[PDB]
Amino acid sequence: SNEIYAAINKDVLIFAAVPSIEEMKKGKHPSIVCEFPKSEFTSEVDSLRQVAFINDSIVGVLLDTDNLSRIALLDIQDITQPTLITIVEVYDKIVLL
Amino acid sequence: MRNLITLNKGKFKPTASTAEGDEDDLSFTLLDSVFDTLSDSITCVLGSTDIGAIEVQQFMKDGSRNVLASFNIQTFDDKLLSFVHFADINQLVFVFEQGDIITATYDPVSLDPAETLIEIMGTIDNGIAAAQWSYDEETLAMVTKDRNVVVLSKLFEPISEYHLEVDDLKISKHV
Repeated sequence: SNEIYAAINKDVLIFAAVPSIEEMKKGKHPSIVCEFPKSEFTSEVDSLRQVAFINDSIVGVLLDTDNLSRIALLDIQDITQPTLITIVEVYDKIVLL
Repeated sequence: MRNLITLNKGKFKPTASTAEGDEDDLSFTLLDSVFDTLSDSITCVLGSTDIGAIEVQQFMKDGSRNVLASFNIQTFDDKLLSFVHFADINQLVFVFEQGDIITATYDPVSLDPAETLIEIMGTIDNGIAAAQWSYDEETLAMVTKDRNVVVLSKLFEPISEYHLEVDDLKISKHV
């Protein structure tokens, strides 16, 4: 939608929203509408590395572990309280996503 | 634009070269390391501050933890000021705080110690402060603890030296 932006702080994700593209044009800068700490969806995991979106419906968070990497899927519907989708694992070291 | 991202966090711990079954920790703390551009590896160094027991290992990319050298130091407590490796001559040069300018020459085939050569090219009176190898490995520079800078070639002949003083700063400021 170009209206939701993700940011990866150490152990937390920040989701910022603007009501519409036109409201971005008028001057209303995107506002922090949600904060999802890493501990809130994974009470302990190594570290998040990159992030991406899916159709403005899903979020894929690529985090690295000691041997492999975990892609955690998050649902952005009900932005204030997102739900954790299955944390998929790839048995190789992801370098890019 | 041009955000910077991370692609890999490959890491490990350099294990020591056990000699008699002391496989546990011997306080073999890492000292320094240098990229091995000629073989895409790491020439890691781990040493002990109590006995001078230092092991320098060429940690290959495939995992061949080749311990290229291991021995003891006369001062055995002074810090390793610097360290680098030379590929053409296949040498490992260390510079310690007290002047222990050590050269370890190994064999490309037999990487076991006691098949190497350990030499002390020279010492610096009353220790050294810091040193840094030139990026082209054609010269080395350091400064003595009593403010006397010295620069010398990679064959360890003194190129020149200059007693660092206090007056010079007072004359070349122009404020």
